[PDB]
Amino acid sequence: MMKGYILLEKVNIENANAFNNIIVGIPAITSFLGFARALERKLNAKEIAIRINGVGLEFHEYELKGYKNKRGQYVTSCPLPGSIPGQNEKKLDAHIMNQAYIDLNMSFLLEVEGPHVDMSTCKSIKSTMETLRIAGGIIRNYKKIRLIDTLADIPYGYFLTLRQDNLNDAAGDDMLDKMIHALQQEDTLVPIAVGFKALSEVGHVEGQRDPEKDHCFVESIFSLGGFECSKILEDINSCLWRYKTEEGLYLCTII
Amino acid sequence: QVFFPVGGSYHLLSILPSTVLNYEVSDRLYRSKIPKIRLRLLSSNAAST
DNA sequence: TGCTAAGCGCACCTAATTTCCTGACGGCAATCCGCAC
DNA sequence: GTGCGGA
RNA sequence: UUUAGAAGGAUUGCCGUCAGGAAAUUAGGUGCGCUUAGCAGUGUACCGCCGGAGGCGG
Repeated sequence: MMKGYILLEKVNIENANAFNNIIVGIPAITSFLGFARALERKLNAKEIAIRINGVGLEFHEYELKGYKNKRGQYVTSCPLPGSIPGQNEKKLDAHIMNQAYIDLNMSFLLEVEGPHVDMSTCKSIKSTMETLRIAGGIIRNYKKIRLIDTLADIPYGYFLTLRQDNLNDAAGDDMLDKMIHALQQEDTLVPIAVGFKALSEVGHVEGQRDPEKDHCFVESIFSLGGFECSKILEDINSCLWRYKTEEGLYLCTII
Repeated sequence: QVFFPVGGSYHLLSILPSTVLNYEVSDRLYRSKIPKIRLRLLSSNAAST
């Protein structure tokens, strides 16, 4: 019954997950969209009807936990492991698996659709964001939660957008060769993770987190992305990530 | 195990990593100039496990 | 509390050659493995 | 509470 | 309802000895800065006076 835009401005996230089996860097888009969905689910239990249908991701600064060597390469750092459940839980030294962590400052543009979208909604989002996480990281501080109307009320930064056309129109003989060639031609693009693909059928197995839902075994899928500034942008709708679900595919796309 | 919204409800998804894809990114990046990172956290005994 | 309005700021040509750039010794010890018997 | 088994 | 949920990297330390940068030079020709104006704005406020602080006379 009404539609608007809410901006979450300059949020500090400390120690967010940065490993997706072929990528070390920016976290996957599904974590940010799940943060938006978790905020939606927590606002609807306080009897405040709202629906978040699109999120835009803006970047201001980053820091990867580690250091840069003299040759210009990164060496990651991980915390010291503690007690882990299993057969060797009573030991003093535990195992070291594969992990990576990142630090971010970002801003979020949320498209909300509900019966009322005033500043009391902004106060409720301010009261409901001090009990949530982004990726697996904690929120130290935010600056201000406010409503926006046009492109000129947005702070300066660089947004992330999908560039699937630059991947389907390149090289050949397999998709990974297209990925490597497209990354060698234009140097301002990054590989990102954009959702999941099925590896089995839907059913019920033993050992689930919730034993009353449907279950599928999945694999992560990867695509290409790029950065555009906030003063060279056309429309709000061309930087908003949304959910899309086919049969066997769970994705995140910019229509 | 994570949740994913499918049409008014949710699906529970268990993610399994790919072993063959990890072997082919590393071979095809040893002879290339795009930025890359080497992870040196897994030992020999834990790899056999 | 006031302190100007207009225009413009070159055309040429060049920027050196030689010789060489060290010999030694060394660069840590500890720990980070599930599973079937 | 042991010892195996690879790169 | 986020590749979910958890984590102490620690202690110690002698970089040192020696030394020749060096020789030669041509920066040169030309040239219109320039038409107008009131230091004004008011150019600054003095003695008192009772009161005791607070208020009018010249």
